[PDB]
Amino acid sequence: KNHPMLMNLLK
Amino acid sequence: KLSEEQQHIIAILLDAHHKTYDPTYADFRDFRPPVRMSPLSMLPHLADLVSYSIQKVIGFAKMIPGFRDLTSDDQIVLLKSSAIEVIMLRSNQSFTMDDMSWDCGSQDYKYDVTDVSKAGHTLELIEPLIKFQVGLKKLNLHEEEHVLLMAICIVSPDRPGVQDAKLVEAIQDRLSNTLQTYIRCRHPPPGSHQLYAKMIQKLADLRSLNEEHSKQYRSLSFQPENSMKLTPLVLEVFGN
Ligand SMILES: C[C@H](CCC(=O)O)[C@H]1CC[C@H]2[C@@H]3CC[C@@H]4CC(=O)CC[C@]4(C)[C@H]3CC[C@]12C
Repeated sequence: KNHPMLMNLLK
Repeated sequence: KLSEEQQHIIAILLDAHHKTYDPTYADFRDFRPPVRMSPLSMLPHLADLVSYSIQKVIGFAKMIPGFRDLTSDDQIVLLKSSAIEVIMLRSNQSFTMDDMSWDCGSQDYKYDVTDVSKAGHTLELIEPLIKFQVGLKKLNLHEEEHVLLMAICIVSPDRPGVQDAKLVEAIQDRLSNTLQTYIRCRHPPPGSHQLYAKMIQKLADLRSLNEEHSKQYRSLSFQPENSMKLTPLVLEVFGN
């Protein structure tokens, strides 16, 4: 559900 | 017996942990200072601590054999739900039964029931959390078993919002099958006695702790005045 930070840390 | 793949998985999980869990706790100095006097005096410090730990659990998750084959959405979903549980699990390493506390290298960074209770969460959570720590500690897991459990904990197919659960499950089964085998060949009796069932039960205990943590969070985070003491990562992961 749009987790920019979580998304960026997992990339 | 332990195949080459299984031994490979264990080597990988052990290194991932070594790279994400600092037993010297040198970074704790970067967190907002702890305040033991309580108007949520420990929230700033523990909030930063948890936030930092979320980052470290993510780093660990990324190195789980097979985690990279999941989609971004599933990866986010698994970490969002598992973070708190994995932090509770990895904390067993600093938890000592001598004085029922998390001894993170020094007085200032040694948290007990009262410190951990000075951050907006009630004994509805803390009591069960310590009990968990004690029982997990009493399983005397090999470090090998510890990292496999955290990995298994993260890649659970029944987490809320999972999409390709079949893949999540396949990935988990590989870790789960590696664990069951490791116990049978590397953990001697009697400590090995129903060790797997005991470890899985702990995963159910974590689900319970997770559930309670959520309620405690919605509560704490109801007053914008309190959501202010938290970090951006914590708000995004737990609830903003
Ligand atoms: C200091 C402990 C970790 C030690 C380690 O990583 O070795 C961490 C792991 C479990 C954490 C607790 C998880 C539940 C909540 C989360 C919060 O917002 C801070 C207050 C609570 C009550 C936490 C306090 C700090 C603890 C006890």
